[PDB]
Amino acid sequence: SGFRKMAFPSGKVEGCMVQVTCGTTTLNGLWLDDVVYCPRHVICTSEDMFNPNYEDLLIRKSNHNFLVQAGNVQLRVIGHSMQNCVLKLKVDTANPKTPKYKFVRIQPGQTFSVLACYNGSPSGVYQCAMRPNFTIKGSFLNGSCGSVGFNIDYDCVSFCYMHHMVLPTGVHAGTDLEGNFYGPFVDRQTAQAAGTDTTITVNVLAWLYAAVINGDRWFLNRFTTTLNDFNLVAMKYNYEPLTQDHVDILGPLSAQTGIAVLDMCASLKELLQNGMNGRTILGSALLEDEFTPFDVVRQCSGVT
Amino acid sequence: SGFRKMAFPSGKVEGCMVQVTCGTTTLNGLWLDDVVYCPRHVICTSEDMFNPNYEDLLIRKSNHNFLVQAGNVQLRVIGHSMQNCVLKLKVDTANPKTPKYKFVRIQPGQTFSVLACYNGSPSGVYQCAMRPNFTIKGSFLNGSCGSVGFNIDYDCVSFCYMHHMVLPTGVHAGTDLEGNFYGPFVDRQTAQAAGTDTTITVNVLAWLYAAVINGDRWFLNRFTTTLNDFNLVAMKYNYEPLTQDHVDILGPLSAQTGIAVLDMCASLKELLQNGMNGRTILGSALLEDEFTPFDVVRQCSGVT
Repeated sequence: SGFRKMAFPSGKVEGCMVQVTCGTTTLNGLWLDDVVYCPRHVICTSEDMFNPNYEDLLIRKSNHNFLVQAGNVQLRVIGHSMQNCVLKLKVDTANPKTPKYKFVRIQPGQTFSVLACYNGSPSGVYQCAMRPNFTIKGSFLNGSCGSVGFNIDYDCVSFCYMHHMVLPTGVHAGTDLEGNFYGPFVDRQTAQAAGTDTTITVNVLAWLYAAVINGDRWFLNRFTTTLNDFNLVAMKYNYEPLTQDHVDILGPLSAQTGIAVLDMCASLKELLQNGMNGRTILGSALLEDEFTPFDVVRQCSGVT
Repeated sequence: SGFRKMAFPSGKVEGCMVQVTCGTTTLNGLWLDDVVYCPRHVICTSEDMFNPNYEDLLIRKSNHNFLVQAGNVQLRVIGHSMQNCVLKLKVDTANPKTPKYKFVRIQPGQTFSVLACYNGSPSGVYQCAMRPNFTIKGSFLNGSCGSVGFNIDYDCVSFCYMHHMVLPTGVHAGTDLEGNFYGPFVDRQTAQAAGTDTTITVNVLAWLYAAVINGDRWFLNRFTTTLNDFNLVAMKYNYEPLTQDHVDILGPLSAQTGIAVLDMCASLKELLQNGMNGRTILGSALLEDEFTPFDVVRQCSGVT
């Protein structure tokens, strides 16, 4: 019973967070095997961030200029490289706590847990979605850079996100663990705009199915709709177009509730055109889009 | 920047979750030092749960009837006792992962993180408040009993909650780690009602201060109010009365924003009487009350 925005257990990732310090700048790094991953702008000052030539800045650095600290164990650096927007510091000590892990580049609309950190130490954990416009709505302060987002599948930690920048807009931008930014963003303090965000339609439908599973049915209607007629309504409300793949992905939920996807879409149509009329769905007065169909299945079936 | 409902890092608690199995029933237990804590109704069948005589049921059990499994390490039971509504199973192996920990009984309105589990394995983590009526709005399935709620202060895990029951109402009830229920609830499948819930007024004000810190100011007004006149409005809207202790607790936030508490209370008065008029505050269309003044300070200052 009940439905909550739920993060993955963060233990496996806590054992991997280290404090990285080049010069005056200190941010978080991710220590896996004998390599430490961190934002490359750790080698920058606030003055350099206006327009840094990263190659020229890194060439002034040597292994001994990088101070990695895992709690109390000071790691020794024996190699350094720049992969895209991340630094790869080779160290002498392999992390004894290295989990089974993968690096993955998620797609917009997918979710992941963020372990927010400061000075290599964990502060908290929260779930978030990669927005269609490749931003995330997180909670990051100065020095939280290097905090990572991840999913856990049984035994394996799939790292998918590393935090780099807070935009003037207040939204957050970052890279995969290969250092390739999500979205058009760059790691410098220049004027950067995110672009039009849209609502993740497939996730809203998943969350409506979640609401039915938990007893909230007041939005279920007799009407139905066509995938092409719904998308005419969605586009009006800046909802991402619903594809047939999305419909197929909702199949498991449609079967568990005996509600056809297109019947659920018709209910959403009504909600978009007329609103909630003061009611709530799963304790929310807005349509929630940070739950994937898999997030709903996971939480509604007790995946371990 | 940004404000999220944030759970504590759950690593320290993951290392403590074990699978407890008496007879057919299996639920989660908490393994600290050489003792395992779990709901006493693990010794019950669904038939016994109607009206169990727990003393008589436990007296039919011996140490060898309790199957504790920590991942793959099967612990040997060498003692068993009933403290209030929890069982204390003495085992031969001390948990090598036992953190510095305390048991605490929280007060209504305080928050804590829940590590939801199934079969002794962690599923996810989420933050929640002890409602004024001593329920919690969580996410629990069959077998999630024994999942625990906790806070972390620097090095110490303060365990404050263990999940026992899902009420017919859909809300969740549980005990402290001494086995004393929060609220009037009992561990049997009888008719139980939670009683009138109210909104945690001090938390809403904290969250309004959070909104100011993050750029949302559209609700700040010129008016002020009296503590006694505000509570006349609060009582009408089933908001808990605001005491002077609450005002003092908000002092740190009032200082960081230059907004007097009673000026913030006047803004809330307006929000309660006129609503949000379609606007949002920190991405929510309802007034949020699961953030304590300390939760806001923690997340707005990057506590590690």
